[PDB]
Amino acid sequence: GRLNIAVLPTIAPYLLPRVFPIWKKELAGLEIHVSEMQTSRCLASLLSGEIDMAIIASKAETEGLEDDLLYYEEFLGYVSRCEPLFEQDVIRTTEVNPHRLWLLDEGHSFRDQLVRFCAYSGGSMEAFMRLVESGQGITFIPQLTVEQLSPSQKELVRPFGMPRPVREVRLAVRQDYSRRKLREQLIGLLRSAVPSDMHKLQTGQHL
Amino acid sequence: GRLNIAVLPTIAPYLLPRVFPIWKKELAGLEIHVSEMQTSRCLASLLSGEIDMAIIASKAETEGLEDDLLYYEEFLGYVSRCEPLFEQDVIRTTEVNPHRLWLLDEGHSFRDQLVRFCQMAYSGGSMEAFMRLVESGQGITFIPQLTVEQLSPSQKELVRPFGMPRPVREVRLAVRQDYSRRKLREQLIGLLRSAVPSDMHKLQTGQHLA
Repeated sequence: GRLNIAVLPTIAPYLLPRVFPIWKKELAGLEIHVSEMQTSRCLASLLSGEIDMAIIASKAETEGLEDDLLYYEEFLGYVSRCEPLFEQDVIRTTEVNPHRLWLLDEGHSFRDQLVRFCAYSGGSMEAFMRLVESGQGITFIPQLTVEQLSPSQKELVRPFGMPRPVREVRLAVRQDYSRRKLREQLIGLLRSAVPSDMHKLQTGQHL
Repeated sequence: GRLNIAVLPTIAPYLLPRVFPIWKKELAGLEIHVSEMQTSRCLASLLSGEIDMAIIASKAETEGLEDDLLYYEEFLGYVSRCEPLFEQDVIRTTEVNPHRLWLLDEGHSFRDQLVRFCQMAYSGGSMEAFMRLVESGQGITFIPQLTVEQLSPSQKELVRPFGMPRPVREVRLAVRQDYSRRKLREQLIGLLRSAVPSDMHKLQTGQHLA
């Protein structure tokens, strides 16, 4: 059997290094092909039958499509040494200068969700991060990247103040996805690839 | 009015941080808008007036455009501590295990040029994801030379160069031939050139243009 799984561009770099070795082991001999695509293409590709499963960061909200919770993940500030905020320890929404702020394009759920809760187009998170580490402005990253960060990269992280926003990362498939056993096991491996505390919302956190 | 400039995604994260503050000091009061795009799109955007300049990794070679050299840039290997090839000090493309190799999709000139010149699971992947995977001990990927000055000491341990001849690409600034602000254009060329080590300005012994 072959398995076609899409993943968001803002999830893949941080989740995939973790799940690859688990897949390798618990799903031995299953040939899996991974594809990065934004959310709407994911929904569209599930429906068309191009992909089997989708790791996205919201509820599908469309007939034919069902999604299960996998884990919650916070939004974290990434602040350059020459910003006034650098000297504070948590991000203050109100003090953030929007002319010095790197945001992804509309259509990335990561950006859509952050703008609700609270110069350079087409940007990647890689680009924004490199800019901040060299003194240029502020961007936002997902919690799961800090574990990949060097100790001096870690010095630039600033969490939000309570209430701290989280996005929910979910697995999506077609309602009548024929392979109900595979789908459940996966929900099992993916949830297993991240810390257990993330499996549950927490006081101070709110979607 | 303002400058609309496009930039390859295989260039922006490594070059934009160097040039940004030099653009501020020297071109004060000039409002710049940067957009990340792949090569074909840069070209069609110049022709159609959507952007004014594009920083690409080849000669435009299209009716109506022209371009100037900015610098040369090696392709580099990025090898995880678990791969067989990690023991070697130079990488050979012909020995790379294809099942443990991450590559950008066709249409990304960084992959298209490498594959052609060197005559050599995961689609739609980003350079960031490929590097994260390699750091975690999984596979091999290729990186542009200018990214090394952003790498920690531990990350640098994974870099492996090619053996002679080493392949480089040329980074160039393309515009419309009828382009208006011809002064702003030579200023920029200077600023961009000054944003990279002087060794990259000319083709060095042992480098061949891919």
